[PDB]
Amino acid sequence: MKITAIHLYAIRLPLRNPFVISYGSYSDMPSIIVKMETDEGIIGYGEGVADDHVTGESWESTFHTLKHTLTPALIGQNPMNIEKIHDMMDNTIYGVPTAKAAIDIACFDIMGKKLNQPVYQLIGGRYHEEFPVTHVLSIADPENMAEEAASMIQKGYQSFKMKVGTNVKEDVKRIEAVRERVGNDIAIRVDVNQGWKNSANTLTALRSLGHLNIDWIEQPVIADDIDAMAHIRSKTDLPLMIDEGLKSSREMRQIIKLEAADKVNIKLMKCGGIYPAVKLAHQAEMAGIECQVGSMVESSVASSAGFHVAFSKKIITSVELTGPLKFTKDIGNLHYDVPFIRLNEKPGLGIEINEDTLQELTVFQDIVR
Amino acid sequence: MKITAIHLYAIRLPLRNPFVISYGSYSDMPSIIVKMETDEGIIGYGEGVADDHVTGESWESTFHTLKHTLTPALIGQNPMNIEKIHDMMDNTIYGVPTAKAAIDIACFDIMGKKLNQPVYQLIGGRYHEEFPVTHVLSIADPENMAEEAASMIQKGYQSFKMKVGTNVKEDVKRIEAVRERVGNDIAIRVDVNQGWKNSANTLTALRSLGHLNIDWIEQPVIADDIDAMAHIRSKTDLPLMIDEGLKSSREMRQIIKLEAADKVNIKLMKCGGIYPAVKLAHQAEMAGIECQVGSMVESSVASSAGFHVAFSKKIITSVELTGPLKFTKDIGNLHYDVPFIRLNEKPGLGIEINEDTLQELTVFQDIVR
Amino acid sequence: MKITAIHLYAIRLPLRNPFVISYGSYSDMPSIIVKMETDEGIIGYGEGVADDHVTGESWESTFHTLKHTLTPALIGQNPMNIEKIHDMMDNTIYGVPTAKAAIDIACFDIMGKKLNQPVYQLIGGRYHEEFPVTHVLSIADPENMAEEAASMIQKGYQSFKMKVGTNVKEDVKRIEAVRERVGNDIAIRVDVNQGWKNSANTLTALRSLGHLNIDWIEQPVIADDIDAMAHIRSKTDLPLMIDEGLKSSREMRQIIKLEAADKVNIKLMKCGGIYPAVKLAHQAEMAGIECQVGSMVESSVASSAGFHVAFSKKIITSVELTGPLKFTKDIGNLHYDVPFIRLNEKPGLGIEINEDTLQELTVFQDIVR
Amino acid sequence: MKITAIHLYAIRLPLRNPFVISYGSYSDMPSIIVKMETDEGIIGYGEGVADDHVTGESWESTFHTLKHTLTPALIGQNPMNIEKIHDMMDNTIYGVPTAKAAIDIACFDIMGKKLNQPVYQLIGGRYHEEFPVTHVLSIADPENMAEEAASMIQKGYQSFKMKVGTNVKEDVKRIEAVRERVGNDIAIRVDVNQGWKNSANTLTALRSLGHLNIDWIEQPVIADDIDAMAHIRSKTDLPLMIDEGLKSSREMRQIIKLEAADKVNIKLMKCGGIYPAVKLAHQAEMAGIECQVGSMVESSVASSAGFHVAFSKKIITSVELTGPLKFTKDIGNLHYDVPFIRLNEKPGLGIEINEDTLQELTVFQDIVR
Ligand SMILES: [Mg+2]
Ligand SMILES: [Mg+2]
Ligand SMILES: [Mg+2]
Ligand SMILES: [Mg+2]
Repeated sequence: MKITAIHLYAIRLPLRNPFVISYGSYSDMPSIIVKMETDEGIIGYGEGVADDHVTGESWESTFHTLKHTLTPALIGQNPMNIEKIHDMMDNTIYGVPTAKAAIDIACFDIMGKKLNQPVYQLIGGRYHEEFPVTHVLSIADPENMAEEAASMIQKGYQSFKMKVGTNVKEDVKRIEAVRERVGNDIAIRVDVNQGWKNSANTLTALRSLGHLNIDWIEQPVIADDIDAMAHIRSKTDLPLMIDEGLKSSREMRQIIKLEAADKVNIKLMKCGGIYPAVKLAHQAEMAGIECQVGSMVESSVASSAGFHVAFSKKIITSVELTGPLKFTKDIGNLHYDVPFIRLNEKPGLGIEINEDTLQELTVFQDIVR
Repeated sequence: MKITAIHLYAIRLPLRNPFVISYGSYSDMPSIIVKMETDEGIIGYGEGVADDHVTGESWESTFHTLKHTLTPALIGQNPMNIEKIHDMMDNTIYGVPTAKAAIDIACFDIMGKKLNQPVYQLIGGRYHEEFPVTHVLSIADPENMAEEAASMIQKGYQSFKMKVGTNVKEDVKRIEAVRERVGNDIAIRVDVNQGWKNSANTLTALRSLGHLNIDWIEQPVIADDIDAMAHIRSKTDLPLMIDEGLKSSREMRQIIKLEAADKVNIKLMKCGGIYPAVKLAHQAEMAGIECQVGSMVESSVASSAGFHVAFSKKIITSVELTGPLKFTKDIGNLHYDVPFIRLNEKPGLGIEINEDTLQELTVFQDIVR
Repeated sequence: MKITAIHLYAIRLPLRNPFVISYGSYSDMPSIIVKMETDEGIIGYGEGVADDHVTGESWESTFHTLKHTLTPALIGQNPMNIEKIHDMMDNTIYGVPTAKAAIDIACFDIMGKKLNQPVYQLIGGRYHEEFPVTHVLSIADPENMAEEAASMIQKGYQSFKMKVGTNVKEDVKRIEAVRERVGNDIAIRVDVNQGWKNSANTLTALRSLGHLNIDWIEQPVIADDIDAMAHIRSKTDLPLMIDEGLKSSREMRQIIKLEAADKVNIKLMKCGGIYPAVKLAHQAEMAGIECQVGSMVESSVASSAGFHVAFSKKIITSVELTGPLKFTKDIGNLHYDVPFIRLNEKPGLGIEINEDTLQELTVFQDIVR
Repeated sequence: MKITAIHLYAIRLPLRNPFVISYGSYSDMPSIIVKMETDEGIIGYGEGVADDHVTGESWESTFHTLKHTLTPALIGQNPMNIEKIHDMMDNTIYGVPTAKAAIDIACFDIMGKKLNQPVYQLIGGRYHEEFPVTHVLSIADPENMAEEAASMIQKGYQSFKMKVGTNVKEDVKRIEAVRERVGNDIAIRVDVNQGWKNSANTLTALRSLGHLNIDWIEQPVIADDIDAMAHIRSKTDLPLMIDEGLKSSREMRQIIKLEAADKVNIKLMKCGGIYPAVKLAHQAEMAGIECQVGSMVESSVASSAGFHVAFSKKIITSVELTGPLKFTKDIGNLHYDVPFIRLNEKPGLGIEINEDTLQELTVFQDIVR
């Protein structure tokens, strides 16, 4: 098989409400979509949604490194040889995981369609039947968050994720707020997106959260400080999860060596797609580190890609890909049986792309052959 | 898909000459072959060749743990879900990698045949085109080994592996013997199969081998002593490879933590097959540890299984599966283009089993449904 | 002071001869030039030359992250507050050191012009009077390199840098070749640009280079493996320098902690400019790690920026910015008194930009206000 | 530019009230002032206030090492080359940070005046707009301290620093005293100036201070024991700050290596001035250690010098230079907008020296040319 052409679509996925986190507010979500054509007529879709604050890739920058750097080197290349495809990309350019993920995903889509089989079947088979979905509450006021949780509660939701990290004294204020508001049977996990910066602030915050029964604290310090994470872990009994601090096997190695975390948040956009994500899961498994497959706010394309990885691995015990249900328009149709996700048995990503929706969301595009 | 029956064949592969190593001599090679039947009529072949001295599994013991423990729990199970298949096996019994490998291989064979694709395509695609084959010289006298190398030299062979480990003063005697005999362009690697026992003996031996230009020393100390391996590595500039010291991710973790080796020898029979072997490769990759896929003396069935793993991974840079060309009868037809191995494009293991040869080599058998 | 506009020029600097290294060959050098305008009429020039293989930034990608991400956030911002400028950039996007360097340099140019003083005066004053220039010999055949050195020898050159890393047995072949060719008074340093990959290969190579009197070995293993670097350093007496393995303070911290190197190669394009480079020098100083300011093949703009950092710091003992003398056309006029570099006393970068040359080299451009 | 002469003034700054700490009581504050003259008519002021108990420098000793050792070697030297100036001083004499600070400050004053720009503009630009000022309560009785805080409370003050360290059982007595007295919104930090000596006493004291909500504990053990500091940090969740334990990069390196502190108190008098202080800030930044610029009780001269460093660095988050507002007479006019400090835009230290006040406070003097 040979790649004959690659279409690049710089689109914008509309959000029902502004997504608010520690380092920024989002009114919508820019994304790069790729359509990969092969000499065998089989086509695959991939997606790259860049987060400037995490991987240093932007919407426009990703579009262009795909256009001028990665795609030209991929024409004529075989999408069935995933290891080879990644070797070529890594050799032509270092890093740029989001751009590489977009290509990786399309290759697996093509692979699955070609073998008339869902992606998870190409990376280990199906292991999970379903995963519960947890509702992420954007940074809001103590009662505005306690309330948004009250609503989702009466819709089946069993667990929530509170985004905090503006001010320790305030973030705490919001926690017991929703904890009290939802009883003591609703699971609660908190993500501070580096908001507490260092171990001193973090440890101070944690002493005020021991009675609230939090499942785990996610990335409390700045991404680059894995050392701080290990120091925190040495003085607290609250499970710790690393997110921005983990991108590729490079930091995975450090996390294992320093025993910096109880769990890691793997995101296709941080490591370069399905294949690299599988490698991370295998690495985390060796050290008994539990994994989660999270994501940037992504369309059905990347989201399903993430679920396929999740559904195929026993070490992946939680999932956080809810972009498709935050947008008012999606170019794909990944179906959620809220409060659960179950994958169908369809080939490739098991998704259908609405050409009309894609085209109306496209701000600019190009084709490379 | 569902497993409907599993046939177990306890066979014996005849050897052209006695295979001699540090802890034993072999006149032939006992092996367990498995034929897996599915409700879809698709059949797969797997193989388990036990080495009592390495994994504590024997020919008969493997046959029986397969018959009474593993196979009954696998009937009705789906061979397409490799992760699930291994989860079931691990849950019913700990360890027993050789027995599990036999089942793992048959599942991949079925998977490949089902998707009309070679195994390597299911675990990363094709990465390598070919690998050079190195000739293993069994433990013999200084001139008997120097000679056997002289022969293979004039047949294309570019690299050899000397099996040593009876007596340091003697093993050394054999090395310069063949080194001198073959010039200084022929690659030479030495495997002592734990023969030197500890770091003191090993370090003494190594000082007498610095001028001979050896590619690497393989497993010089007793398997369980990873610490000794790291100590040796701290005081020598000769690359070190761990073989018997590595079986599953359990020791891989220790090897990475202690920086005990430059390279590892992965064998499907030590870790439980293709899937576990792929996980080891990914783990070794995180630490920059080069991998080799070696083997016990195996028929075409396990041997091809090993090659499929090797051919799909950039981190695997050398290969050592030469059983098919040491036997006078093989139940399979894996083709070697000595001094190279190249895999064909056929589905599954890309091999054909000669029922007649299988049956004449079978000493006893059973079927489980 | 306020930034009123920023012009972006995607140019291409023509090379007299192809620049060859371990991971690629260059016929010319793509670069992004920035012209920063202020409400006070003072203008500054900056430059960003991306190396896809090191920081994962490309020519086009850098142009765009500058255009759509960094520059819009900088309009109205004060270029005199360098710490503030960097805070703004880091807050809007993570990494992207080459793009940030382009802006950093223009700000210092403006700062120097504004205070009618050379850049080095704004970062510690002048410390060095001059630095010797060493000639870099691109990867060639053993005698083609021995020869190119013979030539430069009779032009004043006192030290050379051999680019190697294709094959250990070959790279070595080239070393004694030029060493023998130039006597034993000519300094020789070797850069393998990750070519030997790991410590095993590296240590093997090093034993064959002990008699050649090499000043230091530069980045012998893959960038991400700082651990391998420390392991190598524990078993060799040859000074080691880290290049690609060092980008920002993030790896500097690791290098210090693990004692992975004797010296580091700081490049404005890897850390984000003059200010971050000064911080690295201060950090390296705390651990007694000697520094060198090297570079990507850059025009007079970034090259002088690098020299200003070098000339102001006692801890920086060698310099490697020779792009201006490899090009057949330069947009600036940095003057080299081969075999030495001395900086003038002119304000800012102390350079003059030839508008005509800039414009003829520009492939595409834009302006942001 | 060239230094033509250096005037040394041994003065005494009168204190409104006796300053009491763990290891001594002060009725006034001896200080050494330097006036540096250049061939360009530009003059700069510097200051050195020695603390015998911290750096082993005394009022008279500093005056003389300046007179007979440092100044003679500086005549004819260029004050614009700060890196060079420090190299010369370090080469002529080791340590003596207070004496060197006095010279360092005058050089920056001259530099700023020469470039008609404030000092902070020469070391990174302006980053901060203002810093809150915290009121330091000298060692007194439990109610005498609770009271002094009650007063300052009704003057805008938002945070206080309690000097303790005479007796654990007593020091604690004073803490809840003022904590109770000022409510739970007033920030409180405690400095024991080595008073608890070791980790045993310290850890015992800390268990009795967990409920009082202290921002951080400063230097609880003897200066030289960085190990004790790390041990304490391993068993407490209270942020720890090192003061006397930190002087130059020498101990900064140790603090980073052993993870001995959450924050450090940088003082120009302990490291040799503005330039060395900036280097410490950059070093602390690499490890994510927060910095504070504190001081000995200093006049407007050194105090402004300290603020210029503070205002230019994001890593410096708190400030403690309140000498100008403890004296009844100051030779300078640094203006405080209690409870805040904001620096003006004037060149150099942005201060004016009252010759008459200087002269009446001078006990003895000399001039060196
Ligand atoms: Mg997160
Ligand atoms: Mg072996
Ligand atoms: Mg280099
Ligand atoms: Mg203090």
